Amino acid sequence: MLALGIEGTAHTLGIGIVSEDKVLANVFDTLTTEKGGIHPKEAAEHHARLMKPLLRKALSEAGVSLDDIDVIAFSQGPGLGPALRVVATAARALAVKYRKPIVGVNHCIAHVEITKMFGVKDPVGLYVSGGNTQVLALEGGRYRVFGETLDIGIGNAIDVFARELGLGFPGGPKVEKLAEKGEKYIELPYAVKGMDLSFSGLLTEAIRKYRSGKYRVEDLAYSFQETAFAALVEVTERAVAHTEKDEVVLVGGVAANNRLREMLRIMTEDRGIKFFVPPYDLCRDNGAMIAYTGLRMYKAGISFRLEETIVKQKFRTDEVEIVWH
Ligand SMILES: Nc1ncnc2c1ncn2[C@@H]1O[C@H](COP(=O)(O)OP(=O)(O)NP(=O)(O)O)[C@@H](O)[C@H]1O
Ligand SMILES: [Mg+2]
Repeated sequence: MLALGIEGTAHTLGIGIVSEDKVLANVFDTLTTEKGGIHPKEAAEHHARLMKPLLRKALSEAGVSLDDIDVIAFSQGPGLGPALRVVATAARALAVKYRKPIVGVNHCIAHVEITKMFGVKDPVGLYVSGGNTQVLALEGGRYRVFGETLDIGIGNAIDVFARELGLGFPGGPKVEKLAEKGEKYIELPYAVKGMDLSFSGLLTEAIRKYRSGKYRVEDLAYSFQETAFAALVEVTERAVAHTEKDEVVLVGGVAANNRLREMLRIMTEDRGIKFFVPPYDLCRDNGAMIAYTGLRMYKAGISFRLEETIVKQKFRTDEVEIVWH
């Protein structure tokens, strides 16, 4: 079977075409934000403009027509209202025109679910991006969020720090490079708050220390990563300990980070459990993960009525019953 998926919760418009076993197409266009920040209205304009060209490119690279597609899937939420609405409108339009069933997909769930195409069965997921940071795992028939950010996503925290230092968007790779050159740990506030993550205190302290001129920038970048990532690993490990699951996945745009990967490898190896990171075009915001999750939902008998396709800006991860597992 084939599914077409449209992702557009934030600045990236992604269209994917997948089967149960493989990705046939995975195409991208991201709104250029040279000075970072969140731009919901510009993202919406971008998605609407790029919808037709990207759909054409996805169909060409997959080598199929829209008549070959079994189900249309879209990122229903959570995310930016104007951007979500463009995506949902486009998906509904395709569904009506080609008389296809439609499914709304939770963006956070999709990030974890895509790993199951690669043989992952039942993982603790660490989902880390610009605006999102969640540790999630299947419990009681739903994805339970064990810990999440109370303020800003780790990606955004790094992006703000980068901007302060004169490193333009995206900040992540640039801060990662600086961190590799660090040779001294500088004490910074720990980012675990109860079960959850909190990065605002860490970020503001790092900026204050930067403005003091007392430290090497590379040492601050190194310390920022060591502190923030150690927190991520702790929350992930706690979830593993409780759930007794034997695999961890790292997903989201921040999954590109080699240091974070290394820290998770160490933790999983010490526990004697598996660790997996999908190819990066399936880690960052993409349409293929939407297509795959949507297909699994459809095969489980899920098919949305029109009023069920209304966007959910604050879509909670635990709302969806995972009946396809
Ligand atoms: N090597 C890296 N280390 C740390 N952060 C990174 C790295 N590469 C990318 N990032 C961050 O990942 C984020 C981009 O992720 P991407 O999924 O492309 O968009 P997004 O809007 O953050 N996704 P979402 O929040 O899930 O809608 C940015 O904050 C980047 O700085
Ligand atoms: Mg992402």
